[PDB]
Amino acid sequence: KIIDTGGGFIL
Amino acid sequence: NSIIVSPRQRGNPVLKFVRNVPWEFGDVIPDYVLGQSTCALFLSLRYHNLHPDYIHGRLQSLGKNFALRVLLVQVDVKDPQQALKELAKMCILADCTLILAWSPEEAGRYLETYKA
Repeated sequence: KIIDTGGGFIL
Repeated sequence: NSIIVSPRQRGNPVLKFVRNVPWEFGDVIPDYVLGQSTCALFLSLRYHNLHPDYIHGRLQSLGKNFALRVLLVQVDVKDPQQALKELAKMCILADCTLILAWSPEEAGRYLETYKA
């Protein structure tokens, strides 16, 4: 999905 | 030892290329602990636009607990130059290494290699 959480990385 | 990653790093498909070495989620300040004083931080740049400063606020949190500090960068954006420049300035002051990958597999490789 598109739920970019946190951690220097696209989600 | 056999790595320690942050559960805040789950999802990230790079973990899928961490195949040649054993790794597990642990509660640690950096993104990946590779040795008693070596640690890395991942910043996918593309995400770097979507709310940045987090990488900056991420190195101050780490402070100085690990000797070898390293920044794994996944070049997943065209015309990256500009950012790399201001990220590198940050790393000299932070005295941590700047590493460049371009795929989720390549960075995954960079992890098996630092524990190897």
